[PDB]
Amino acid sequence: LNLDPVQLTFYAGPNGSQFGFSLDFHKDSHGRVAIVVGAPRTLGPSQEETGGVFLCPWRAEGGQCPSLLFDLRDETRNVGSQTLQTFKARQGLGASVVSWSDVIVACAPWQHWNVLEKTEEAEKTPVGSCFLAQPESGRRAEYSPCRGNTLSRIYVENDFSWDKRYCEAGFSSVVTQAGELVLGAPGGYYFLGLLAQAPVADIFSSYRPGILLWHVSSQSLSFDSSNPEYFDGYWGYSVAVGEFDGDLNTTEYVVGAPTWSWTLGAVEILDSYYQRLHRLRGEQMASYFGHSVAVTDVNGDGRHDLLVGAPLYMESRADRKLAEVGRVYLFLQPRGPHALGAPSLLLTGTQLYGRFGSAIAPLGDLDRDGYNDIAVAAPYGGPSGRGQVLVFLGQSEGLRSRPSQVLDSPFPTGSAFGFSLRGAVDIDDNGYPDLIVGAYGANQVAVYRAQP
Amino acid sequence: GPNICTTRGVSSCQQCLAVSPMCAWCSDEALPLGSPRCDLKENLLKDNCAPESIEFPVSEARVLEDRPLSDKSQVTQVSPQRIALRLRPDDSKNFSIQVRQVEDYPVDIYYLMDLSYSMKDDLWSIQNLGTKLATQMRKLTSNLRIGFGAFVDKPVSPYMYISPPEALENPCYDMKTTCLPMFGYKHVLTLTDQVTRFNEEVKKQSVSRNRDAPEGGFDAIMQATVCDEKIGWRNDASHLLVFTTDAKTHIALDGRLAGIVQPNDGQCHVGSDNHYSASTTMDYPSLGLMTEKLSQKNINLIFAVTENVVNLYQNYSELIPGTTVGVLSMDSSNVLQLIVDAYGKIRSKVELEVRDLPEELSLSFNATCLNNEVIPGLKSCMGLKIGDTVSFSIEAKVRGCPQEKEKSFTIKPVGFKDSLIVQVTFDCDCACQAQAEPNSHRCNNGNGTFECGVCR
Amino acid sequence: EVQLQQSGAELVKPGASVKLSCTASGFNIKDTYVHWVKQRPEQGLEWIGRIDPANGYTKYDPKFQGKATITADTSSNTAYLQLSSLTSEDTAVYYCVRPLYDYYAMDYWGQGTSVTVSSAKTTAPSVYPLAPVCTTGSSVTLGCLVKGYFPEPVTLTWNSGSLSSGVHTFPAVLQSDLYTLSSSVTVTSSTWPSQSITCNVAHPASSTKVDKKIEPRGP
Amino acid sequence: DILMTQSPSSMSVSLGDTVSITCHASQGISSNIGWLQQKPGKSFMGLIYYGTNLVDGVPSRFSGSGSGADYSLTISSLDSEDFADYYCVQYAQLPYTFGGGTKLEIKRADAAPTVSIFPPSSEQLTSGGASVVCFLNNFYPKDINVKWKIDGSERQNGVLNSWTDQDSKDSTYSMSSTLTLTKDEYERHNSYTCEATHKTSTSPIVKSFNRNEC
Ligand SMILES: *[C@@H]1O[C@H](CO)[C@@H](O[C@@H]2O[C@H](CO)[C@@H](O[C@@H]3O[C@H](CO[C@H]4O[C@H](CO[C@H]5O[C@H](CO)[C@@H](O)[C@H](O)[C@@H]5O)[C@@H](O)[C@H](O[C@H]5O[C@H](CO)[C@@H](O)[C@H](O)[C@@H]5O)[C@@H]4O)[C@@H](O)[C@H](O[C@H]4O[C@H](CO)[C@@H](O)[C@H](O)[C@@H]4O)[C@@H]3O)[C@H](O)[C@H]2NC(C)=O)[C@H](O)[C@H]1NC(C)=O
Ligand SMILES: *[C@@H]1O[C@H](CO)[C@@H](O[C@@H]2O[C@H](CO)[C@@H](O[C@@H]3O[C@H](CO[C@H]4O[C@H](CO)[C@@H](O)[C@H](O)[C@@H]4O)[C@@H](O)[C@H](O[C@H]4O[C@H](CO)[C@@H](O)[C@H](O)[C@@H]4O)[C@@H]3O)[C@H](O)[C@H]2NC(C)=O)[C@H](O)[C@H]1NC(C)=O
Ligand SMILES: *[C@@H]1O[C@H](CO)[C@@H](O)[C@H](O)[C@H]1NC(C)=O
Ligand SMILES: *[C@@H]1O[C@H](CO)[C@@H](O)[C@H](O)[C@H]1NC(C)=O
Ligand SMILES: *[C@@H]1O[C@H](CO)[C@@H](O)[C@H](O)[C@H]1NC(C)=O
Ligand SMILES: C[As](C)(=O)[O-]
Ligand SMILES: [Ca+2]
Ligand SMILES: [Ca+2]
Ligand SMILES: [Ca+2]
Ligand SMILES: [Ca+2]
Ligand SMILES: [Ca+2]
Ligand SMILES: [Ca+2]
Ligand SMILES: [Mg+2]
Repeated sequence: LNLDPVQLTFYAGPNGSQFGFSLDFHKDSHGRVAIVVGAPRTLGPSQEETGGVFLCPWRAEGGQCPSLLFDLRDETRNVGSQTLQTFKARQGLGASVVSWSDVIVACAPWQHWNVLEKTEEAEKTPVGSCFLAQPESGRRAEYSPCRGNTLSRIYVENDFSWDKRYCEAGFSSVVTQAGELVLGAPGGYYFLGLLAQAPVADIFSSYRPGILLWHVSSQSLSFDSSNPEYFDGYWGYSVAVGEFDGDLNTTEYVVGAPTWSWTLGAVEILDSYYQRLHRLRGEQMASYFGHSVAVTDVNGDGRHDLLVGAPLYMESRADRKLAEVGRVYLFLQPRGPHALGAPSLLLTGTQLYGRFGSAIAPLGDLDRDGYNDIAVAAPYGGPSGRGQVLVFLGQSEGLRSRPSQVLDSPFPTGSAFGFSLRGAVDIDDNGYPDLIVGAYGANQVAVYRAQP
Repeated sequence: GPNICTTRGVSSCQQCLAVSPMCAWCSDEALPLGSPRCDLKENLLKDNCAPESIEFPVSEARVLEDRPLSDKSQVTQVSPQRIALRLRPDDSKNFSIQVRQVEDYPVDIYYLMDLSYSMKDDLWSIQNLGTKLATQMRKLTSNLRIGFGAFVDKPVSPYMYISPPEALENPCYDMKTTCLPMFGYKHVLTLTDQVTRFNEEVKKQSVSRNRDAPEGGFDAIMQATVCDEKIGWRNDASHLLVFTTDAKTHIALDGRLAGIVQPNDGQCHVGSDNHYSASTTMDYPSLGLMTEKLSQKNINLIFAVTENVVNLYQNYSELIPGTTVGVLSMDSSNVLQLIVDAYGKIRSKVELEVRDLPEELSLSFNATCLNNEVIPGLKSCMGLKIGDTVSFSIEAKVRGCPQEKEKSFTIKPVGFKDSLIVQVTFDCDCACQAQAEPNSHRCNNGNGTFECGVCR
Repeated sequence: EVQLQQSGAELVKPGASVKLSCTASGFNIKDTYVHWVKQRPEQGLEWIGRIDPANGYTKYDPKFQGKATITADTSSNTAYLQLSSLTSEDTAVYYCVRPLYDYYAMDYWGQGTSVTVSSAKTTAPSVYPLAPVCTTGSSVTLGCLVKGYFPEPVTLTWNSGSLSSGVHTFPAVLQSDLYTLSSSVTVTSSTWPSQSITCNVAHPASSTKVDKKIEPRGP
Repeated sequence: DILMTQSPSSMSVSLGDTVSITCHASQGISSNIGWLQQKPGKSFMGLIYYGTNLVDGVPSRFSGSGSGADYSLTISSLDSEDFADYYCVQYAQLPYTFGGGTKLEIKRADAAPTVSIFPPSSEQLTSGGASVVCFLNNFYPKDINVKWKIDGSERQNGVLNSWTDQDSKDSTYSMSSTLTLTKDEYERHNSYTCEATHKTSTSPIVKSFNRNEC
C-alpha cells in the first residue's frame, strides 16, 4: 500500500559488473542496517572477471559503495602425491549473498577446481565455493563442500555415483536463525542437484588458508539417486527455510527443482535430515516452477505459507493460443498433521515475456495491519518491458489477487529490475519495513522506503 | 420504325460497319435507288439485294496453338496457348481458357542433426532419415529444396569438457579415441535442389561430445527459424524444420548453470562462419519465443526423436501449437509420413491476370471452378490440388475501330509460367474496298473511285 | 570429543596372522582417511597405509604391500589392520591415525596396540636375592634378579610396596626368547640387616607370586 | 621416498627455556609437515598441521615455522609436561615419512655413578647358572660404559644391560649390567670385576670381589 516511489535511493556499481545480481540487508553488532550487494562480473585486480561484493551503508542519497574485500588469488597445493588447484576466474563471486548475525556469506558458484595426479585428473569443473566474512573483525573463511580428490577414471568405473564435480555450491543460499548455512548446488550428483549444510561457527573454526581440502565434521550433504524423475532437475536452484511440521525444535527446508521430472518442475519441503515431507509438482512443462520460493505467514494464523514462482508459465488465451507471462502459486499451511494441499491462489503475470514470479520477497507487515505482505517481480514486465515489482498485501483469506501497488522500473531497457529483491527490514528506523530491488543489467540497486 | 443503320449518314460501306455490329451493306448495283444500302441484313434480303453482294462481317476466335494439358520437360498448364481474335467496330467475341495445376508444389526441408556423443549409435539412423527425406520427397515434388545443420550444446563449462587442454580439440580425449570439437549450432548446407550433394555431406557428418544429457537443440531451432538468408527459405513455399535428437533438451533459464543470464533476443546471430555466435553469451529460448518466431516465419516444426523421448517431445509439441512428432529409428517411414501428409494438405489458386491489354479493349470473365458452377464476373479459383483443372470464359469488347489494326495481349495465371496470348485483328473495312476501281466512270464530276456501288 | 579406541595387546606366533581394530568414538569412521602407523624403539615410526572408509579405497607403503591389509566397516564404525606371515620384525606398537581438518594431516592418534611375535611358552621367573659382598660404608645397596620369564609383565615391589624410595627397577630385556629384569634398593646401613627387606615378584601369566628376603652372606 | 632428518636427537634443557627442534626434508614439501608429541609411555598428540597451524587445544607456547625443505618447532618457556619425544611427519608425498625424533631431557649437574657388585646368589648356584650383577646408579649425564673382567681379562659375550629413564626426583640415570656364565666356569676363577667409565672421571670406578672370601 505504502512504498514511496518518488523518493528512491540508488546505489551504483561498476559498468558490466552486474552490481545488484544479489543483495541482502546486513545488520552490524551496534544494530546499524547496511546493504550487501553481489556483483558477479566485477573485474579483479588483474583485469580478469572474478566477481565481487559491496557493503553499502544506509544513505538517503545513495551512491558508490566500498568493496568487501576477498582473496581472488588462485591456489595450488602439492600434497599427498596430488596437485590441488583452485580457479577463481569467471567464478561469479556474489552470484548469491546472504547475511546472518555479524557474518556475510558471498558465493562464487562457478569457481572451478581440479586435482592432478601424474597423467590423470579429477577434471577442471565448477564445484563452486562460498566466501565468509565478519566485517567488524576482519575474519575470513571459505566453504567448498563439493571439492574432491577422486580421479576421473574412478567416477567412470562407478557409473558416476556421488559425482560432486559440477555442484556449483552456493548457486542458492539461506541461513537458519540458529546459524546453519544451507547451500543449493543444482549441478550436484551429475546435475540432479544437492544441498550442503554446515554451522557457520564450524565453517570458521575449521578453515585455514592454503589447505583447500578440509573437513567440516558437522556438515551434512543430501543424497544421490537413480530415480530418473530427478535427473537434470537442478534440485537446489533455489532454497529457503521455514516451519512446516509443527515441531518448533526442528527446521524444515524448501528446495526448488525447476526442471524436475522432464522439466515439469517441483518444490520439496524437507526435514533437516533431507527426508521429504512434501512435494509440490509444477503445473506446466518448461514453466520453471521452482525458480523462486518464498516462506512467510500471509494469513495471520502463525503458520508459514509457501510461495513458488514459475516465471515462464504460459497462460491460455483466445483461439487455443498460449502466452508466456509467469505465475506465482500460494500454498497456505493448514492445522494439525495435514500436508500442504492445492494452491489457495494463483497470481498470473500480464505482460508477455514478463517473467512474473522471477523473484518473490517477504516484506513483513508493510502497512502494519496484522498480516504480512509480499513483493513479486516481473523483470521484463510493464507496458514498456522495463520491469516491474508488484506488492500484494496479506489478509485472512490469503493474498489479494489485485496488487496494492505497482513499482515501475526507473532504469532503461535490459536492467532486469526486480531480478533480485529483499524486504522485512527497516533500514531508516521509521518503524516500517522497506524494500531493496536489484537491477543487475543497470549495475544498480534501488531502495524504496515505507511511510505512515 | 427506322433503325440505326439507315438513319445515320452512311455514305460508304466503311461508315456502315462503324455504326453498329448488326448493320450490313448492300453492294448490288441492281438495287433501286429508293432502297437504303446500309441496313439490317434481314431488310436487305427482304428488299431484293443479291445475297452475294451483302457485306456483313462476323467476329470470330481461332485457336492457333492448342496443345493439350499435361498429366503425371514441356509441362502444359494453360490451354489453349494462342488464340486469334477478329473483331469488327464496337463488337465483342468470347473464348475459352483452361488452367490446371500440373507442376509440383514448392517445399523447403531444413534438417537439424543432433551430433552429440549419445547419437553415436543413432548416427546411421539420422543419416538414413536425412537421405530418405531428400530422395523420397524429391520423387513427391520436383520443386523440393533441402538443406541441413548440426548442433551439440553451448560450448562452455560445465556443458563442455575444458580439461586437459587436449580435450578442447578432442572432447573424446579421456576415452583414448577421437571426436570433433564441441559447438553450439553449425549451419552446414543451405537449402538446395542438389539432392546428391545433400546426401553426400549428410553422410560425412560425425559426432562430438559434451558432458550433460540435455542438449542445445532449441538454440538451433531458433536460428534455423530466424536466419532467413542463411538457411534460404523461399517466400511462397512450404517450410518444414525437421529436428533430430535422442535426449532431453535445454530450455530457457538452464543457461544460468553456465553463468548465462541474458534472455534470448530471437534475432539471427549466424554470420559468415556459419556458427551461432551468441551460443556462449545468450540463454536458450523459451517455448513462447520459439512459437512466436515459428509462426512469424511460417515454419512447421517436426520433432523426429528416438522412442525413449517421444513422450517428452509430444508434450512440448502441445505447448507449441502446429508442431508434430515422429519416431526417429532405423526405419524412416514414420517421419516421412508426416512430410507426405503435410504436402497432401497444400492447396493452390488459379488467379488470372491480364498484361498488355490495349486502351481500346476491355475484358469480362466467367469462372467455372471445382464446384462446377459458373461464377460470373469472377477470374480466380481457389482450393486446387496437383492435377485439378478449372475453366474460364473470357469476353473481349473493342471500343469502336482503332487505327492500330493489330494488337495483342496476354492472360496469365498468377504464379504460372504458362499463358494465353490473344492476337487481336480489327476488321473495319469491306471486301469490296479491295475492288476500288480508281476511275469514276459513273460520277464524272471530279469525284473519283467507285466501290460497293456508290460515288463520293 | 574425537577418540580412536584400539584393541588390546596381542601375543601371537610367528607365521600366523593377527587383526587389530580401531573403533571411532565421538565421530563416524567414514568422516576422514584412517591411517595405520608402526612404532619400534630402534627403527622409529613407519607409515603402513591408509583407507577411505567411505569407499574402501586403500594406499600402502611398498614395504608392507602383501603383509598389511587395511579394511573398515562403517556399520561398526571400526577400521582394521591385518598382518599376515608374522615375523619378529612385526613385534611393534601399532597406531590408527586421522586428521583434524586437513584431509592429508595426521593429528588424532589411537592409544596404540602392542603386538609381540614369539614362539616362547609361558615360563615362570626364577627370583634371586642379591646381598652385598663381604667393610661397611654409610649406605648399603641390595638387589633382586628376575630371570627367564615369559611373557611380560612382572610386577616387582619391596616390602610389599612399603619400601618405594631409593629403588631402581630396570626395564626387562629379552635374551633367548625369555625376559630378564632386575631391581636395586638403597638404604642406610642402620636399616639393614637390622630390619627385614624382602623382594616381591609377581607374574600373572604363570599365576606365580614369590617373596625373597635379602639375607647377609655367610663366611 | 622423502627422508625426514630431525635434529637434535636429544637436548638437555631446563624449565622456562625456549628451544627449537628442526627437521630437514630431502626435497621441498611446501609446509606439508606435521609435528607430534609423545610423552613417556603415552601415545601421540598432534601439535601442528600444515607447518604452522596449532591443533585445537594445543597451548600457544608451541609454534611451527619454515619453508621449502627446512622446518622448526619452537617451544617457548618449557613446562614440566614438555619433557617428551617430538617427531615431524611429511605428507607432501606418499608414503608419509617420519623424522627420527627429538627427546627433551632435564639438564642437571654431572654426578658419578654409585657402583655395586653382586655375586651369584646361592639359589642360582644350586640351579647351575651364575649371574654377576652390577648396578651403576644415579649418574648424570646418561652416557656410560661398563666393562667386565674375570681374573683381569675382559669378558665380552653374555652380558645384558638395562637403563632406566631419567629419574622423576633427582633427574639422574641408572644402569644394570648382568654377566651370566656357566656355574662350571664361574667356579674356575677367583676375581670378578665391573668397571664403570663416565665423563665425571678420567679413570674408571672399579668394584670387585674374590669368589669365596669374607
Ligand atoms: C457469363 O455467364 C452469363 C450467364 O450465362 C452470361 O450472360 C449472358 O450474356 C448474354 C450476352 O453476353 C445474354 O444475352 C442477352 O440476352 C438478352 C435477353 O436475355 C433474357 O432471356 C434469357 C433467356 O430467357 C429464357 O430462358 C431462361 C433460361 O432458360 C429462362 O430463365 C427465362 O425464363 C426464359 O425462358 C434469360 O436467360 C435472360 O435472363 C438473364 O437476364 C435477366 C435480365 O437482366 C436477369 O434478370 C436474369 O436473372 C438472367 O441473368 C434474360 O431474361 C437479350 O435481350 C440480349 O440481346 C440484346 O443485346 C444483344 C447484344 O448484347 C443484341 O445482340 C440484341 O440485338 C439485343 O439488343 C442478349 O442476347 C444472356 O442472356 C446472358 N445469360 C444470362 C443467364 O444472364 C455471359 O455471357 C457470361 N460471360 C462470359 C464472359 O462468358
Ligand atoms: C507427458 O504428459 C503426460 C500427460 O500429462 C504425462 O503423463 C501423466 O503423468 C502424470 C504425472 O504427472 C500422471 O498422473 C497420475 O495419474 C494417475 C491416474 O491417471 C489414470 O488415467 C490415465 C489416463 O488419463 C491412465 O493412463 C493412467 O494409467 C491412470 O489410470 C494417478 O493415479 C496418479 O496419482 C499419484 O501421483 C500423484 C502425483 O503425481 C499423487 O498426487 C497421487 O496421490 C498419486 O500418488 C497421478 O496423478 C498421469 O497418469 C499421466 N497421464 C497420462 C494420460 O498418461 C507424462 O508423464 C508426460 N511425459 C513427459 C515425458 O513429460
Ligand atoms: C557505462 O558505459 C556507458 C557507455 O556505454 C558510459 O556512458 C558510462 O559512462 C559508463 N558508466 C560508468 C559509470 O562509467
Ligand atoms: C531438540 O531435540 C533434541 C533431540 O531430539 C534435544 O537434544 C534438544 O535439547 C531439543 N531442543 C529443545 C529446545 O528442546
Ligand atoms: C460464347 O457466347 C456465345 C454467344 O453467341 C455462346 O453461344 C457460346 O456458347 C459462348 N462460347 C464460349 C466458348 O464461351
Ligand atoms: C551428453 As553426450 C554423451 O550426447 O555428448
Ligand atoms: Ca519443525
Ligand atoms: Ca499462514
Ligand atoms: Ca500488511
Ligand atoms: Ca522504514
Ligand atoms: Ca543414442
Ligand atoms: Ca548437453
Ligand atoms: Mg546427446
